[PDB]
Amino acid sequence: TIPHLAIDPFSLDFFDDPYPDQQTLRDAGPVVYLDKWNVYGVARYAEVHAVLNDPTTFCSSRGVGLSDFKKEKPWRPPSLILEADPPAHTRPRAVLSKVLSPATMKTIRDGFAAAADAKVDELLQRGCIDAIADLAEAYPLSVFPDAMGLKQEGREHLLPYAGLVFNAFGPPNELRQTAIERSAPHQAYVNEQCQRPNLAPGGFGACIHAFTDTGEITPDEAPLLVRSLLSAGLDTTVNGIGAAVYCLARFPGELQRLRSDPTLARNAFEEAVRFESPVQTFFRTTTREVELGGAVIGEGEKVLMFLGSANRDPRRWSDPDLYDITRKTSGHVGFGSGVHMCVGQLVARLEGEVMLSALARKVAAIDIDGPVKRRFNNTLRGLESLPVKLTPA
Ligand code: HEM
Ligand SMILES: COc1ccc(C(N)=O)cc1
Ligand SMILES: COc1ccc(C(N)=O)cc1
Ligand SMILES: COc1ccc(C(N)=O)cc1
Ligand SMILES: [Cl-]
Repeated sequence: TIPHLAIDPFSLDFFDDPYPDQQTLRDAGPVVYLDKWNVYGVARYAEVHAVLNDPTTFCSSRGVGLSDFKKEKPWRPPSLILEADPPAHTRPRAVLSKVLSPATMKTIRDGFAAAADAKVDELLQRGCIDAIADLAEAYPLSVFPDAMGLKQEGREHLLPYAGLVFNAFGPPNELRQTAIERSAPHQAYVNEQCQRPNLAPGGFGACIHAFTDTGEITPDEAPLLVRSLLSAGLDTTVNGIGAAVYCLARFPGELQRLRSDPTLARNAFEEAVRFESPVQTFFRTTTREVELGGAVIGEGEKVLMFLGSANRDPRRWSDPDLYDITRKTSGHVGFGSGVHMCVGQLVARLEGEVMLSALARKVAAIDIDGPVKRRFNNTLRGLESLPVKLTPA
């Protein structure tokens, strides 16, 4: 039998303090039912991990938002990659995997690192900064659109476009309906930038389009794949980096360990992703009767996965509520898991690593001094403002 809960995981109150409610989602049972949205959810590591890794039973092509694409109209033309199942998922996934490969990362690494080092130097001259606007936002804006091959004009649409995209996975609450209603200028900007002539040579965009020349993808598929990176590639990392800086500020001891060993940079970042989980929730839809958490769920049912909760499940993590930069982070579901596991994870880890490496080397202390402000999103967790004083090494 399946416990009914009145928790609204897409409400402002939940966003503002999700942890007691997430403990309840986990502790009530391995499978729950949410009265407010009439859907099943699993919040424990074991179930979330199991669902991610059985795409046959828990498919994505019926949407990874609440909306069931088999019965409803998608808010936009579906992603070729995020919202598709094997075998169809395979080819577009292969393309983005090549474009965002370890080898590609070697070619851009030095530029990313110098940008990060320069960015921290610049902030140190001011002292009083906003770790969101001046760092978590500024840094990825300075490297990712260039690495994409994007024109300078119209970049201000990138953040709110991703905000839109992630709200749209949500239920039809105010956050979602207001996003979609204000969407047209963002979409129109994005659609211009997805076209072959507008993407600089040597960038992610052009590289994607090159796959049309070999017959690997069509001229129609090409722009939709660029759309994927512009949908998913920025706001996530912004929140990842913001999360890392927030953790180092709240856990001063962990910052000092990072200064003592800056090679901990990449793992400090991974641990921030586990701890805050910029992407909080995704859905799947059952393709058959299936037993999950000891309950039988019927075919065609949406299932809500609490990734951020799974990453804090005491059944899997010791002292889950502590930021520990030497934790074995392997296994966390912040980037998902299985066939859909984040295809841009190397890009994100590169941005986060080089940026925490710069902080590790150049900063002695990070102190919160001012009102902290949260940004609300149906899917993304992160801060709108984080005033900090940086003290130079
Ligand atoms: C901290 C940063 C990031 C986080 C937390 C994150 C999170 C995730 C998660 C949880 C998934 C799984 C989706 C699912 O299972 O349905 C995913 C997939 C994906 N991510 Fe990321 N991501 C990040 C950075 C990036 C970057 C930098 C890019 C592109 C440059 C990117 C592009 C994608 C794409 C295209 C997919 C779809 C993969 C597929 O369906 O095969 N993400 N991401
Ligand atoms: C699958 O193709 C489409 C195309 C457009 C839309 C839309 N604009 O909502 C939804 C689905
Ligand atoms: C246009 O296609 C896509 C693909 C992936 C994503 C994402 N992970 O948010 C968003 C949009
Ligand atoms: C997470 O979603 C968003 C939305 C808008 C902005 C912004 N306007 O800077 C930043 C992030
Ligand atoms: Cl769009």
